[PDB]
Amino acid sequence: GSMYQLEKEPIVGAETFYVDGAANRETKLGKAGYVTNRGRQKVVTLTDTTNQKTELQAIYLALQDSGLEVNIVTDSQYALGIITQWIHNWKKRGWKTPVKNVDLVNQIIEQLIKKEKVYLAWVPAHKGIGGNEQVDKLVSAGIRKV
Ligand SMILES: CC(=O)Nc1ccc(S(=O)(=O)N2CCN(C(=O)c3cc(O)c(O)c(O)c3)CC2)cc1
Ligand SMILES: [Mn+2]
Ligand SMILES: [Mn+2]
Ligand SMILES: [Zn+2]
Repeated sequence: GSMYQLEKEPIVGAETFYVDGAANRETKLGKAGYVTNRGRQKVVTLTDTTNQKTELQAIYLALQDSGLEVNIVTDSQYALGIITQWIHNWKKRGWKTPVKNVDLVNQIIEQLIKKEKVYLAWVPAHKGIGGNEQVDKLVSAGIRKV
């Protein structure tokens, strides 16, 4: 019962977007973006933003620049949770919409329901040479020390 059933496993064959965002509390400066396993990449700079906002902004960018079937890998538990919860709880009784970032999550759900299939997965932030590590370096540049 939702406006969409998110996939339970990654969509085989589909481009994978490793999304990430980072923000500085003291300046409200931040960056959001993605790298994909087909060579794509994009990073945007943001103002008046938060860390949880930039993570949502990266997911929005991934949905805007992807095809009808997309795999999205985030290290943001909040981003995954608030999107999955919004999907799972609709047109039902005891649903109070989130307070903060309500406009951003709304625009994300807008893009989401326009897709064939979407797989959204959480991974812990980690070190290495994988997708989450590359996009982290791109969005942390000038925002936070690595
Ligand atoms: C309330 C509760 O109990 N837990 C809870 C609540 C919110 C979150 S969080 O919103 O996901 N938050 C976790 C700490 N951060 C990173 O560690 C991080 C690491 C990165 O490498 C990175 O690229 C990145 O964008 C962020 C920022 C994001 C996590 C757990
Ligand atoms: Mn992240
Ligand atoms: Mn990171
Ligand atoms: Zn400003």
